[PDB]
Order: sequence, then structure tokens, then C-alpha cells
Amino acid sequence: PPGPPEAVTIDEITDTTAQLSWRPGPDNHSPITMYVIQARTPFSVGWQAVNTVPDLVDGKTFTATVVGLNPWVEYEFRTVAANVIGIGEPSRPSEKRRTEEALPEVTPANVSGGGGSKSELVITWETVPEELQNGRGFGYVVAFRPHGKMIWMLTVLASADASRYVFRNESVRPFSPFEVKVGVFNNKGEGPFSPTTLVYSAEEEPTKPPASIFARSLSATDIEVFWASPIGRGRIQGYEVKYWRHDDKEENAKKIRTVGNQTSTKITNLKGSALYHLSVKAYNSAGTGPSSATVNVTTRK
Repeated sequence: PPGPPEAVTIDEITDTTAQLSWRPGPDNHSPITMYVIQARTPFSVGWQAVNTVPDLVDGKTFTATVVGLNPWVEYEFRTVAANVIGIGEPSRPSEKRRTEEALPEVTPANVSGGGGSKSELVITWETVPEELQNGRGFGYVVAFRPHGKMIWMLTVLASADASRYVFRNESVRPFSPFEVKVGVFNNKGEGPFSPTTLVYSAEEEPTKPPASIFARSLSATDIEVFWASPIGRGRIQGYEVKYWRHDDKEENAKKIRTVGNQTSTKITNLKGSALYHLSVKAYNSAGTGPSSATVNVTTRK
């Protein structure tokens, strides 16, 4: 296998391209027939191969152009020569050198949203990776409009780390569809927008209480509670069961929550031969509804 090539230098650097040069290393009694070039950045995971011109570098070429680099990233480079035997030892790395800035080009992935409290529209996205921001002053532009309308409303978020925006206004009807895209910008200029997606605003909280509530004591620490769903009313994600010992204030109560359609539950780790008060509430992404009547049950022993 071949020895390490030497003297890797960065002769030119633009926003996405660099011109590199190097000098041959010992070939170890076998003809050197190829050079490959690797790059390392703070964000790459160690050394990676790069695209070059010529797309394949022979053993006679000691300089080459590297393409498809990220704007505004710090780069080191090294070269490796190859024999017929195998791949050689990597060179020592070149000096570090930062590419120039450019317009941003990558929009955030997984633009979505939903939920929230009354009068809200909740919009979420994944922050654009740092090696893809292409320059200082990187931020987002959240564009949203009611489905069926023409005017886009625009919010700027100066912070590259922003992953979430909440719009609240009386104009927002409950569970209404908005068209949503998220764009990017940096000091060099404005970049593209994500593909439009549909996001629904916050839904209405439950409006009716659970009915037909009662409980049964099983052991001295376990009771069972049953209710019926309300009739009419809102969407219901589960129930909040609220319980407290006869000797505590109601505001000291513990709460457990329920997910799905179960219209019953089981409370544990209670004190025996003691009275307990309970009440149930429906909830959804927007909050909780009215409370059932309070029911009274005593533990077994």
C-alpha cells in the first residue's frame, strides 16, 4: 500500500468550491494510480469523501477542484493515494479555511403543527441543520393563511434555533385549516419556502361533563371508578379523574389521566378505612371540560 501524500494546501476557496494541491508520498514499490480527497467539518462525522473535478483523480494529477461544499463552513482536507494493493495512509490535513457565505437553500423538514389552547394556531418544524444555514443571521419566515384565502400572513423569527410558532387571535375559529409554509433567510438574503402543508388550529375544549359516575372499593388501597361519556360536545382524548381524602383540602387532590375510550379507571396506593371523594372531567388537546358530580367512596380496611 502507498505512503501518505504530503503538503495538502487550499489554493482557492469560494462559497461551494475549493482548489486543492498536494505532493506525492512514497509509493512503496507499487505504482500509485489514484488519489481520493476527504473533507472534515465540525458537522461532518469525521472524514468524508468529496466530489471532485476531475470526478476521478489519477496518479499523475496533484491538484484538483472540490465541489458541492457548504457555504460558511470550516473545512479541513486530506488526500490518500491508492496502489493496486490497497488504499494508503491519509495525508496530514490542510489548514482550516472557511467557505464564503451564500443565500440559504434548505427549508425546514416536517413542517406541521396542531393543538393549542383557545384561539391559537400552533405551527412546528425541525430547525435547519447548522451546516445548511449558509451564513450568519439565519432565521425563519412563517407564512400562514386560512385555507381558501389569498393573503399570506408573515412572521419572522430571528432565531435559528426556533422550532415553533404560535399565532393567537380572535380571528381564529376553532379547528380551522390554515395553509402553512416555513421559509429561511440569512444576511446574504431570503431563501425558499417549504412545501405548503395543512395545519388545523386549536380545537374547542370539552363543553359537557361526564355522567352516570360511581365508584367501588376493591381493597384497602384500590378502588374502581366508572362514568359515561357526555352526550351531544367536543372531541375527547381521555378523562381526568380527581380524587382527595376526606381530610385533605380539595385543592390537594391528586389527578390521574386516561388515554383513549376507557370510561373507567383504577386508583391505587390509597389509605385503608378512609373516605375519598372523586370527580371526573373530559379533556382534549385544548383543555378540560366541566366536572362530573362528586362521588364518595370508602376503602375496605
